[PDB]
Amino acid sequence: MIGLVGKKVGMTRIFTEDGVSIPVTVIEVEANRVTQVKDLANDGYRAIQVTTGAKKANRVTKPEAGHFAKAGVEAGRGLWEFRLAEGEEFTVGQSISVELFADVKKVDVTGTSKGKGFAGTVKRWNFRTQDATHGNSLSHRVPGSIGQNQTPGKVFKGKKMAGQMGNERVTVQSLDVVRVDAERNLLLVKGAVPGATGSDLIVKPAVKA
Amino acid sequence: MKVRASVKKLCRNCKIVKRDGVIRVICSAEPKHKQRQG
Amino acid sequence: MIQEQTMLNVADNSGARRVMCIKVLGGSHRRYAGVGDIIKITIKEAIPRGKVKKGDVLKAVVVRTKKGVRRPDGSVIRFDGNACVLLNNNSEQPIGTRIFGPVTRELRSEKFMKIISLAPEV
Amino acid sequence: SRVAKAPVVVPAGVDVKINGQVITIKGKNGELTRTLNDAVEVKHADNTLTFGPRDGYADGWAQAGTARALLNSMVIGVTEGFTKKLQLVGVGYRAAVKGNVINLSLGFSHPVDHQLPAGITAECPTQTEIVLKGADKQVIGQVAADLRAYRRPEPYKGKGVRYADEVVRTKEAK
RNA sequence: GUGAAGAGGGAAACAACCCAGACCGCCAGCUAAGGUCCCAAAGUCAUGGUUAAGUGGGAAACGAUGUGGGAAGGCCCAGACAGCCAGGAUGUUGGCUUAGAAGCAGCCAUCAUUUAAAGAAAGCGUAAUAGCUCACUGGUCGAGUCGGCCUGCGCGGAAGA
RNA sequence: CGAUGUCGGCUCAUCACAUCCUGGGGCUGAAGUAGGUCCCAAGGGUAUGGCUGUUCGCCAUUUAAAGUGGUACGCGAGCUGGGUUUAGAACGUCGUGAGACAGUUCGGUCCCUAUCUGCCGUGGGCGCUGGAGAACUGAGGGGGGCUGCUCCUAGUACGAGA
RNA sequence: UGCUGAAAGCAUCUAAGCACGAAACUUGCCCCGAGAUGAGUUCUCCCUGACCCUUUAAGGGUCCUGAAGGAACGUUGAAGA
Repeated sequence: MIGLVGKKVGMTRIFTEDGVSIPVTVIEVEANRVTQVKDLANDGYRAIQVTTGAKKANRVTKPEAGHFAKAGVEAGRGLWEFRLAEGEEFTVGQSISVELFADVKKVDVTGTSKGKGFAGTVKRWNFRTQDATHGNSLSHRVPGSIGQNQTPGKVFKGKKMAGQMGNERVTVQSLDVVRVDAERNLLLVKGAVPGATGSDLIVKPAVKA
Repeated sequence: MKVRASVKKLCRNCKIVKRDGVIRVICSAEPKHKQRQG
Repeated sequence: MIQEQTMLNVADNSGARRVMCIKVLGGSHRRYAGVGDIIKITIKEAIPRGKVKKGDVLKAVVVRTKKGVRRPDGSVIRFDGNACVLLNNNSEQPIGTRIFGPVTRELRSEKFMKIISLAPEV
Repeated sequence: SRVAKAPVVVPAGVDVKINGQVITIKGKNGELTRTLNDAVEVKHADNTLTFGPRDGYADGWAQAGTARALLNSMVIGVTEGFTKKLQLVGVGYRAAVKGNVINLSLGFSHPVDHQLPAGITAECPTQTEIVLKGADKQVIGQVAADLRAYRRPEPYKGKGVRYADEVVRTKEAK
C-alpha cells in the first residue's frame, strides 16, 4: 500500500500491564489529503501526491496555491509522493486517515536525522584515536594515514574522512507499531525514529516483512 | 574426482568423454577412476 | 561489565577470597560479562584449607555486578562489589556447598537453578 | 548413420503433420511436437518417415540420427506410452499421491511435495513404489530424475528413491 | 651494423630492431619496410583449403574417439565390428604348503578329452564355496570396420596483486 | 649520492587468490559425529594477553576462524623512536698504540603555514532555448552482505555399543 | 549432478534440445542521483505596449510598465566554519 506523513512529537513509554515498558515514539499522523494522482497516461508510472498540515495563507506562493486549489484541497506544508503498488486507487482530494496502520503490524520510518555538522573522523566513521600520551605530538584525533605510497599515488575515492555528519535522509526499518489512535491522530511506534522533534516523518508499512 | 593434466583409462569399462571442452574419464564399475581436465 | 583483568569477589565458599577474570568466554572480540555470563578466572587469594588453591585456572559465573542488571520495566539493580561463583572447568557446576550474598532472578536457568537453590536471596 | 538409415514404421492412425521444420503428431496416448534442426529433411514418401542430411551443413548425420531417434521415441510414446517405475527402498519411506502432487515422506523433518507436469501421472500400487506413465520419454525421465534426486541411494544400506531395476553395489562399513 | 654524432616511415608508444641517409621550396608523381573494415591513407579484392579455440592476440613435459590430408595393414556377403538370445563343459577340486585357497596368498604342470566350441583361467568377491563376467562358440543382423604411422591447424596443462 | 628518511609499534587501509571460517560439490581405507583430499567460490569476517625493540616464535586462554601474499618488506610534509646507525662512557676480545668489533650495556634535538593532482564535505557562476515555484521518473554511483549457542524434529536415521 | 540423444546400430550430461545447481554475478533493502550537455517527465503560476534607426538582422535604440518569483534587510532555528 502507501505511507502517511506525520510529525514527530517526542518519545514516551507505554507501561503494559505485565511489566514490560515499551519505549515508543509518538508520531502525530494528521489527515493526508491527496493533491495529485500520477498515472500511466501522463507520467509512465502510478503514484499519489499527498500533503499534511496547513501553511499560512500568504506564505503559499502563486504556483503552489494554484496547484493546491486546482483540485479541492487547502494548502499544506510540503508535497510528498507514494508509489502505489499495482491495484490501489485514491481519488483526488481524498483525506487518508491513520487506520491504514491499524491494519498493519510493522512499519519503517523515514526522516532527516539531526545534524552534527562538520564532524571529525572519530565521530563520523568510528575511527580509533591515537595514543593520547606516550609521546604523541599534535596527533590524537587526526585520521592517521590516508593512502599507501607511490604505487597508487592517490587517495582512493570513498575514503573515510572528516565531513558533514547528520542532516541526511535515513530510514529505520521494521518498527513494531504499538498503538494506532485515530481519535487524536496518534501513531506510536516502538523504537527511535530519525530526526528532531518537529521534523516530518514518512511512515510506511515494513517491506522486510 | 581427480583433476590432472593427464587423463587415462585405468579400468576396463572407463570411457573418455569430451564435455564442454573438457576431456574427462567416466568408469561404470569403480567410481574412483572418474577424472577430469587432462 | 566484567572484563579481562577485573578483580572479583567470590560468592561461594570454594576457598577463593578474590579472583581475577582472564577471559570473557563466548564469542570472538567480546568485551564484557554480565550476570548471565560465564568467564574464565584465576585465583589470587585463597583460604588455607579450601578446595581450590591459589594460582589455578578455572571458570566462574558473575552473580553481582556494580553496573547492575536492567529489568524490562527499566529498573536497575546495582550491587556493591562484583561477585562470582566458581564453576568447574568442564563440569560447569558450582564447587561450593553454600553461597553468600544475594543473587539475581535473571540467573534462573537449569544449572544456575542449581546455583540459586543455595542462594539466600534471589 | 546406421541409425538414420532405418525408417520409423509409423502404424495405425499416425497423424503426422509437417510445417516447415516442425512436426506435430497426435495419437491415442497424446500429442507431441518437435521443433527440428536445420540439418534434417523428413520424408513421408511411402507412408513411413525417413530422415536425410542437408547439403552444406557439416554434421548432417548426427542431426539426422538424433532426429530419427527422437521421432521414434515420439511415435512409440504417443502409441504405446512410456512407463517408468521407481521404488523407495528404506524404513519409514512412504509415497502417498494426491491429484498431481506426489507426497514423498523421505524422513527429513518435513514432507516432500513434488509437482507434476501436464501429461505425466503417477500411480502407487504400494506405499514404497511409484509408477509414472506418460507421453514423452524426456518428461518422464526428468520427473524420475527429480524424484531420485530428492534422496539418492546410499551405498551402505541402499536407502533412498531408486530406479526399480538399477543395481546398487554395497560397500562394507569399515 | 646502427646509436653516439642521424632526422624521416614502420614495430601502439619504444637511442641501439626493419626500410632509408634531411641543401632549400612545391596544395606534384612512383615506390621501400609496413599495411588496405572503422579509428587511420589504401582490397569488406579474386581463387583454392584449414581453424570453432577469440586460436589468431603469452607459456613446456605430458594427456585426449577434436579435425583436414597422405601411405600401407588386420578381418569382411563361403557375411566382419558394435548390439540381442542360448553354451563356457571333463580325467578334474591341478600337485602341493594350507583348517579351504573347489580356476583368482605362494612353488611345479600349463598337458590330454566331448564336441558348433570353452581357458585347467583374466578383473571382482567370499572360511573355501557361489555368482557377474572376459576370452571364445552357433543363430539373428546386414554392411564396412579398428588399429598403428607420418603430417597441417586446434584442445587441456595455463593461478597475482 | 647539487639527499628517494630505514626496522618495529600505532592510526588508516586497499587489492590478488595459491581460501583460514562461512557457502556448493566429487572421491574416500566416507556407517554416524568428526576427519582426509581435491574442485568452484574473494560477499563478509578473520583474537586478547605474558616475554622480547622485535617482525617471527614460544606460551596462556579463547574463536566459527585466528589465511597467504602485493601495495617504496603500504603508511614518519600522519604519530612514536624501543632497535639500529653520530658525538659521552664501560665490559669482553684484538692491537705496542691511536683505535676497532653483524659482540654486548647505559644515555642521546624526528623540521615544514599545502600551490597542483587526489580525497572528504560545501558553495558561487553559467547552461539546460520565455521566466518562475514545486513534485518526481531514473541513466548511473555508493552503502549493506559476518556468525555462534540452545531447543524442536529426535535421542529418530545410522551404529555391537559408546 | 542429471534427462532424452546421435556422430560411433551400443554406450554417452552435449554435438541439436531441456531441467537443476553457491554467501560470488544482476536485482530485491537503504542513500545520493537530469551538469544523465543524451541536461528528462508532470502539475501550477506569470507577463496580451507604443514607436524610431541602419549593413531590415535571432539587430540596435527611446519612452512607459514591471508580472509571477527571487535576492537583500531584520528576528532567528535540536540548520550551520
